[PDB]
Amino acid sequence: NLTFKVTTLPDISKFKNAAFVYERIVGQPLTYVSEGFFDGNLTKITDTPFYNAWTQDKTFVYDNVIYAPFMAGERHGVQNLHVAWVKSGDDGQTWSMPEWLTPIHPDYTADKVNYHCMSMGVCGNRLYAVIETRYLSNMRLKKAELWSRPMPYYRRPTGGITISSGSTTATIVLKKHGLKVGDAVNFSNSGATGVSGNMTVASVINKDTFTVTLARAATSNIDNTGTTWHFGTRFWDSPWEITELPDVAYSTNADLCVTETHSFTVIDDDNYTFAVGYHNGDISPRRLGILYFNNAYSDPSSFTRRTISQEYADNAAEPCIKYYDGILYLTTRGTSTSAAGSTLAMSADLGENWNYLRFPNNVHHTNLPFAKVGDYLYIFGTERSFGEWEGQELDNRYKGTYPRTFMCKINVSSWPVSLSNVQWFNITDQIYQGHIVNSACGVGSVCVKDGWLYYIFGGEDFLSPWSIGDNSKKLWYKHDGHPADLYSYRLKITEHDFVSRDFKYGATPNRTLPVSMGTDGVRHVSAPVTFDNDVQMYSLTVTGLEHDGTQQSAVRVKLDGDYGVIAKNIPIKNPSEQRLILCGGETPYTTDGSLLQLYGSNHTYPNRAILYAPGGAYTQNNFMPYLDGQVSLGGASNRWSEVYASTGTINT
Amino acid sequence: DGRNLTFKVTTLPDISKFKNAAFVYERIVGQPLTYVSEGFFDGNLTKITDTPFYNAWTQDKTFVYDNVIYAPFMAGERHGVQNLHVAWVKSGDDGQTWSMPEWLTPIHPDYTADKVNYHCMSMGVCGNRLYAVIETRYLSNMRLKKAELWSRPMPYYRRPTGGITISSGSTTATIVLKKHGLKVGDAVNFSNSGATGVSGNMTVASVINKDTFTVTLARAATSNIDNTGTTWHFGTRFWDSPWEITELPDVAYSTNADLCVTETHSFTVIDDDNYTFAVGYHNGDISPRRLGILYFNNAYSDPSSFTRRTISQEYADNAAEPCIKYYDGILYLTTRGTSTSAAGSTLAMSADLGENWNYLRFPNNVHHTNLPFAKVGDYLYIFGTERSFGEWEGQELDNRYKGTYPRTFMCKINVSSWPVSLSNVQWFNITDQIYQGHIVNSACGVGSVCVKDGWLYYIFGGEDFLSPWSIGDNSKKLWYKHDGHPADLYSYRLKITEHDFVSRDFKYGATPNRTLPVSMGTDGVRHVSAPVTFDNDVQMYSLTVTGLEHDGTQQSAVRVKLDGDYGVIAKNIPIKNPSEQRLILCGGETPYTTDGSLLQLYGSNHTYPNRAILYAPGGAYTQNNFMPYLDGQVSLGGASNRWSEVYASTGTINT
Amino acid sequence: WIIDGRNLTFKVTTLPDISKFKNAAFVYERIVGQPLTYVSEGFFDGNLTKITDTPFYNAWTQDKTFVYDNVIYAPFMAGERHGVQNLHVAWVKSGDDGQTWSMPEWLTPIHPDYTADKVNYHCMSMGVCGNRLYAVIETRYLSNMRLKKAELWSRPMPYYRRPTGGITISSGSTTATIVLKKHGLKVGDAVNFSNSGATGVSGNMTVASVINKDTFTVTLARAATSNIDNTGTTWHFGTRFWDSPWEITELPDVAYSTNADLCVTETHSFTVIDDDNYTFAVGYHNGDISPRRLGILYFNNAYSDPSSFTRRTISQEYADNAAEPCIKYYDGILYLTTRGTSTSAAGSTLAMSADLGENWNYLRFPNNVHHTNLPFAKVGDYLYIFGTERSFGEWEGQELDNRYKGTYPRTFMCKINVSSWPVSLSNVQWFNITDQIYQGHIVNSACGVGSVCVKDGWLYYIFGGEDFLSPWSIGDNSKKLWYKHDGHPADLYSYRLKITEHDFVSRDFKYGATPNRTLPVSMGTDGVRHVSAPVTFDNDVQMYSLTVTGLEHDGTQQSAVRVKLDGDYGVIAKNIPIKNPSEQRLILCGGETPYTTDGSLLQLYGSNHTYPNRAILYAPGGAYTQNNFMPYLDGQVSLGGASNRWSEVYASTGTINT
Ligand SMILES: CC(=O)N[C@H]1[C@H]([C@H](O)[C@H](O)CO)O[C@@](OC[C@@H](O)[C@@H](O)[C@@H]2O[C@](O)(C(=O)O)C[C@H](O)[C@H]2NC(C)=O)(C(=O)O)C[C@@H]1O
Ligand SMILES: CC(=O)N[C@H]1[C@H]([C@H](O)[C@H](O)CO)O[C@@](OC[C@@H](O)[C@@H](O)[C@@H]2O[C@](O)(C(=O)O)C[C@H](O)[C@H]2NC(C)=O)(C(=O)O)C[C@@H]1O
Ligand code: NA
Repeated sequence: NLTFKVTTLPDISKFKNAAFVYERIVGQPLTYVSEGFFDGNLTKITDTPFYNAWTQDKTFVYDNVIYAPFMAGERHGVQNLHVAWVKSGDDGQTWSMPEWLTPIHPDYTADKVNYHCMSMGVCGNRLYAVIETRYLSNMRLKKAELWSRPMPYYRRPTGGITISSGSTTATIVLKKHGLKVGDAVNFSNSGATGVSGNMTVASVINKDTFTVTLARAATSNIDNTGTTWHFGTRFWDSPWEITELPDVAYSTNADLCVTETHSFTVIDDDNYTFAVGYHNGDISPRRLGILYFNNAYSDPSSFTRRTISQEYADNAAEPCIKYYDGILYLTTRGTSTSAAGSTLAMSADLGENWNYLRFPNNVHHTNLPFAKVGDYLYIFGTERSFGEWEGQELDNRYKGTYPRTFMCKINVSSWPVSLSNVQWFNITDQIYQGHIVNSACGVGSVCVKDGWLYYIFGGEDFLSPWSIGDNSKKLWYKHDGHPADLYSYRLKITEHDFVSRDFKYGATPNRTLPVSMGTDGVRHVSAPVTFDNDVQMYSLTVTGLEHDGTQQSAVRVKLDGDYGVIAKNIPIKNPSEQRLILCGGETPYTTDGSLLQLYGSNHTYPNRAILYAPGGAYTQNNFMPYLDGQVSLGGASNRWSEVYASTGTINT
Repeated sequence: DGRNLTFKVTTLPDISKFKNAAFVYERIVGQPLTYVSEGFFDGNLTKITDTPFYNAWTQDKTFVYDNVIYAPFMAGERHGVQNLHVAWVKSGDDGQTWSMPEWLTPIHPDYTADKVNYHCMSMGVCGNRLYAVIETRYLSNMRLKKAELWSRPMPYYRRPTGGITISSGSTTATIVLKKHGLKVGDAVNFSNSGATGVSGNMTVASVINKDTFTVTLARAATSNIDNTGTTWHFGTRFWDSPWEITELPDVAYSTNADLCVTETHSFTVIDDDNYTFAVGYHNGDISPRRLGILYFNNAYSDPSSFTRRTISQEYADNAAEPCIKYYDGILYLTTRGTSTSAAGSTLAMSADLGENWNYLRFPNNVHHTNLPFAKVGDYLYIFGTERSFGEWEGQELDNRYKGTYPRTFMCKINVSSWPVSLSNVQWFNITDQIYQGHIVNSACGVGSVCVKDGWLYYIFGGEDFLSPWSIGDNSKKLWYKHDGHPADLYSYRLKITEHDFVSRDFKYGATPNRTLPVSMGTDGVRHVSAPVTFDNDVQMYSLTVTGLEHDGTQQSAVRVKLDGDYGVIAKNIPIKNPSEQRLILCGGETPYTTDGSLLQLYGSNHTYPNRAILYAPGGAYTQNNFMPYLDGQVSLGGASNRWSEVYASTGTINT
Repeated sequence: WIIDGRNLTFKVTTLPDISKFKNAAFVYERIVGQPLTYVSEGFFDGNLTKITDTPFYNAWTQDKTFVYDNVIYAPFMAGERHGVQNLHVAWVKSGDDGQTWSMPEWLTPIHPDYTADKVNYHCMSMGVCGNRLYAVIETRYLSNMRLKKAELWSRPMPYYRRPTGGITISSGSTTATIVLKKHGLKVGDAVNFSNSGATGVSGNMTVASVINKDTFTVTLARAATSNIDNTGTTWHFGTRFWDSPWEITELPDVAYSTNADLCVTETHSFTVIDDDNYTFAVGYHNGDISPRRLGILYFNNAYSDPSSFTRRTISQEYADNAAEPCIKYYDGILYLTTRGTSTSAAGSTLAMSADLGENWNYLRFPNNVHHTNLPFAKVGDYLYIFGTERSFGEWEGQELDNRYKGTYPRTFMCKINVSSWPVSLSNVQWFNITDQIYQGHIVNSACGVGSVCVKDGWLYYIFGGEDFLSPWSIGDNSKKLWYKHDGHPADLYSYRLKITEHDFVSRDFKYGATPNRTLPVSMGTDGVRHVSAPVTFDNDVQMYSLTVTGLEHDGTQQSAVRVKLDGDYGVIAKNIPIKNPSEQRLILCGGETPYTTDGSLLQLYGSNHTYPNRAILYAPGGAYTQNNFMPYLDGQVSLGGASNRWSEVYASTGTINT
């Protein structure tokens, strides 16, 4: 590669392996790369009409799978919002459908709050997340809870299962299991009678040992020494451990206030020591630092606030934090174009004391997620709209623009003397749509899997949400919905001593609603599906016919609600026909079955009802007029032929 | 590495073994064409629709507006207007990815009664309004019954300062908004106006001038209002605005060759502020042909007023489907040639809005394709596609009824001065498409060109080798049978200026989630987050109707509604045990009386055919008079089904 | 890239940074004594595409791929595990030279006796002969995967012709004779005609008789009234593949047996020897009973005699520890490769026969190639042969299986000159051309088990790979439900390799469309998504509300709108309310809303209602019964009650019948 300084940007697309240093704003050089300069490329990873944004700062890799958690909503607020993730099982080439991790808050309507999250990661084989409850009205933090589950994982251990005759307690040795009482697990081929299939953790003895309860007592002494068996957690069946974090909430007291929790890093995996970033950007003087948890497994409510110096917390927010080899690294977001901005900091004593390096030129509006690879920090940020990156530049909103994403690479083999000469590289450009002031661009997160690093972050497209227009309600299903979606910049960070794993995708996408063309020539959908909105269809047959050909005897339509309504719309063609016909046979004719016809108010004879039952109409129970002494049985032109009763005297 | 140089070869080499090279080759003696390797042009092809409809004919409707690229086309089933919608797909990312089709016209309201439907090859934007010539054509023979100019305000956003005034006691608010393009009745939206009563969704009440309109307040102002100094937000509501629809006199088939119109095609603006524009047209039905433009001097104030301006007969003979574009006082035009054995496509220009033309015939009888183009700097970039392989060259015969790889071509004509001749025109084969082969018709080409910033787009048709089986089991041309129709759209995106920015490109690795947006819920089930209408028969294993919305609000009333003149809920003949056939309606959760009252209607196949039985442990009641339908014929009880006792206010039966 | 290797090969001590090279290859001994070659981008003009993406366990193209009338077919099985539970034989297809691939189409239904007999279908041998599709459709036990029986299934291929002349009818006859060369049709096959120029020969018809290879008849709806001969008329013909019954023929003794000479473990691979005479071969082996047998089933004329075949085996030396032959016939020579079944015994062998499988010449691959079939095609003088290890590091001879953790198994290709048949394969050069993923949470791997086909200047190795998303069989999904979580990670890939000069401008495109074939959606002028195909949901559906419209695409509105229920009986029921259980009831309405001002109503109250289990009929226009109306029990049910007296009773006779 080669880098040189230009007075004007050249035709960048013509070149390879080149980068151009250019001062768009005088005195603020940035470097613009051509293709081939870095071995990195951008992939779009969500494409839904929700406002999908804010991976900050939650990405992680676990058991070969890359997780990109984010929030799927409709605006910069918690209206209709789920904390969610998408995942990649192919090193970031393709990404799954969004999965909601939080439900809509149970008190959404009553208390006008909903969930939110910017801090999530894995520690000691458990997922941890700071799930915040925020007000719909003003986005203030009402309270915050640490949520945890055992991660989804698989083990193939040998031995370690013992049960005494007469006991219902089975003891299971499983190193660093990370389980808690009540967690859901599964066993196969255990070689220990009664320890099989789906079970629940009954007790935890130590880091490597737990118990489960058998349905019935063992009738011999059991020890599966020598037997190789299979174990899996059941993440989706395990109750979340939910622990309120005291004083983590909005407050008008500057020393209590928390604006956001953000970022997560493990200090000691086996002892559940980790840190969560936080700041107060609501009440001066600001505070920014970490919440340090000495042992989140045994004491999930116990943490201490460890802050950075005031002059680096001023005009700052949203620390990204990562621990490596005894050193905790931190970057901040600057909150003003006209004040000193983002800072890089490190601590060798778990946040009690820091060394600081300010980035020059008031880096602002972006968090700066990063990873350490070898001797370098790879640090990324994205401006919200074109031309806002440079210090002192004004916001550029309300028109469509191409915001720049930047990366720098800082050698920390020893702590740098200064970042005055930092070289930011513009590595990709995104789109800011422009018809609302808010931008989803950036607000990202960095993770690493083997020889690839991922900066996973937001960008938009030029299709308007029409908030100003016919969609002030921000309905995602109207027109093009919201243009905020996620992208992944995947950068090579080590030698790739293997032949390519890459592929082009040429398949029919078939996970969201899996369709196969049947031998009947019709599309079959092979998953249960719930439609959250109004559905119309040309005709409906309810089949009771499953995949393997089993035909149910009872075919069912069920209605929820306080009451169910099956009704007949006013006809468009011939309103005088209006009626609902319920049929015991295949067609609405008495040769095929009994029928009940309920006529509507538009019918020629409005609101009549007629029962047709050639085989006889029967009532199992007493049959009466609703009101006493008012309703006739038969009529003057509709006399029953004869009345049959056990007594021939009418009771008056 | 050919260093962007060109070679003349006796036979085509292994083109995939080179970059930045082009090869001049005469497949047909005397008719050289140039074949490019990767890299010769900074251009690439993207497939932009993938639906089982017959999706074809962007000609000549594409446009770019407020950063979005629009590719209008027709989605139907054949070369005809059966089942067809005028539609578009759009790109919000410079042509990398494209939206679901949106239908712009409904099926014609008189489709069945009058046997006609809509059609469009002319659409564009003038003065912040969408304009289209929406044709009504006969299903039987495709003849043009009538044509209408349709317009709406474009979807757009503004952020103005000041300009809203209201006098005390008035219900009229006056809105200054430059070049608004609105008409009375158009739908708009306001936010943060700083003017009481001017807020949310409103309708244009009157238009005062090009820069000023009014809206009507729900109640009279109680003071003089002027939002001077206030910055506010404005948006049109395109989809809520009525179309203005204007019949175009004599734009229809006619046996009079001076009236007859075969097709309207292409659109270009001459003056945006004064709504002056032209639409291409030709008569290819009645000799002598006519070809030229419909010129509208002011389509805003007088949408029905236009004049015909034709090219000369010499160049109208054997021609059709003019593409027209206006730049800096000059109207440029290309034609489609209609015969392999007569002089073909012509390039022309007019400095007087079509009253006179300067002509340049392309050599070698270019035919069967329209030639859409754009001017960029001193050059016209002109594109065309053969319908099937080997048809491009003059005098070549049609090559249908087998699968082939038709070539797409581009030429680049320097018009800094008008050329002396096109005899030396260099056509570059820039991409190859597929013609499927099992029907004579081809959707290849029939395209359109538009430009956004440093990219030009040729958006056009191609097929694939999957048969529609029109000869086979699908002569009805049902799109949902087998693979439907192979016609879909493609976009060739070509760099046409310096790109002084880092790449905006990305690879698409997302789960596509716009057509039926699905998320996996915390319940472990797929949730679909949009209303959906199924236009065909649906079957399902079981159904629960929930009344449960996204935010968790649960409706008290859960509803199943049936349209039609009458609604039928019926029980098919059982496959396993026909003698059980019955429908059970239940007031509780299961069909047992411990859970609720039940009505069972037995079918004709039941062991006890055609019985009805009502189960109501809490009592069965009728609010109204309850009678036999026939008089004197129906029994109440029976000899072995006696009521225990009868209770009535009078003990005398009325005979 | 930094270094242009200029298509040269380096011998290296350890693999370098391969992604920094183009046009380069590296010979490396991961295992000492077993060199393999690793390629950078550009070394071969070949690239990988993912071609299925569904949550089923989609695997085993082996060895069924083929190209017909410009379309590439990739048949496979869509199921849930290494077994036939819930499984369909299926295919996906490409109409654009392998760039994009269709939704799966099920070719076999679930076996009609799946529940009663506990068996289901399976297939590893399929192809085209004489314009018909042929497949050996196996019936296997769910419990142990043994082969119960096997059937030869065939249909005419979907095809189109544009002939001239050839249709004759005698006056007075209802038989039309159709000349169509090598039609491949059988009696009962479904066809379609257009523009025949022969009265009565039009539209959808059925084959009535077959006269010879080039001639068949159809029956007219009425007798011709003149002598008809459409000589000089150009017309149109299509088969109707999907409307033609399958010809299904049992293959005697192709089944599990404890007799080593009858036992068939699998039928596998297909190749045509003579298209016009319907001579073809199907591979097979017995790997269940020692001594093993491996070879071909040779069908001399499958059209006239689909049940007639002979077994032709390779020598015991090369059948031992072997399975799953891939077989291909070219220019009078039949080539065969085997799968090796042990890492610690001599493995895959390449063989050729000049006499249709009676005698073979053999070449053992060195180093115990095992666990993979080796599909191939011949291009010029060379066989291009492909295989994939099941998990990383299993390829080399003697290496142990490496399961139960996620890994990146290697795919390999070699190129063997068979015009000059080698003396030995000792110096075979295997190239690692792409790497797949083995997910790791179950022992079984879908990687490989592939098939090779060719279209013009491109060769396709179409085969399996996984991804790292677990199926949770150990976890909450031991039932292997595809619709739970991410379903199964097994899906198909196509490695498309340039094999001739490409003397044309690129046909390639990037895909940037909204995928819209599975459930075709358009945004309507009503601002709602419309789905433009019939759809059947095989699982439970919930929806917020439902309107049944009777309104079709062209705007035609049905007078009768229909909801129908299958089953023995249909149930429409009211669940227990979550908000206010005391309201529980179902309201059936003749008008649009549940109020008597809009229509008659029948209200059925639930057991949780304030007044449990009542039924009330509201009929302001009068309630009528056409038929006799009676209590179900005799002498037990009252008509009216003490506080619910009818005003007056009207009957033709005033005496109650007791
Ligand atoms: C991946 C998977 O499905 N694993 C399951 C496993 C498999 O079905 C496998 O084929 C057998 O290892 O079976 C598991 O259940 C074993 C269980 O069915 C029997 O061992 C069973 O176990 C008892 O429940 C018990 O241990 O209390 C009692 C019972 O008498 C006994 N039945 C028989 C015939 O032995 C397993 O291996 O644990 C469950 C896995 O989910
Ligand atoms: C692709 C396709 O739809 N092909 C059909 C084809 C075309 O509709 C077109 O009409 C070409 O002829 O029509 C086919 O049917 C035409 C047939 O209905 C008429 O020829 C009709 O048929 C007779 O009844 C008959 O042959 O028995 C005789 C009768 O006089 C005649 N009626 C008229 C008005 O011509 C075809 O060409 O076969 C069917 C194709 O599916
Ligand atoms: Na097309």
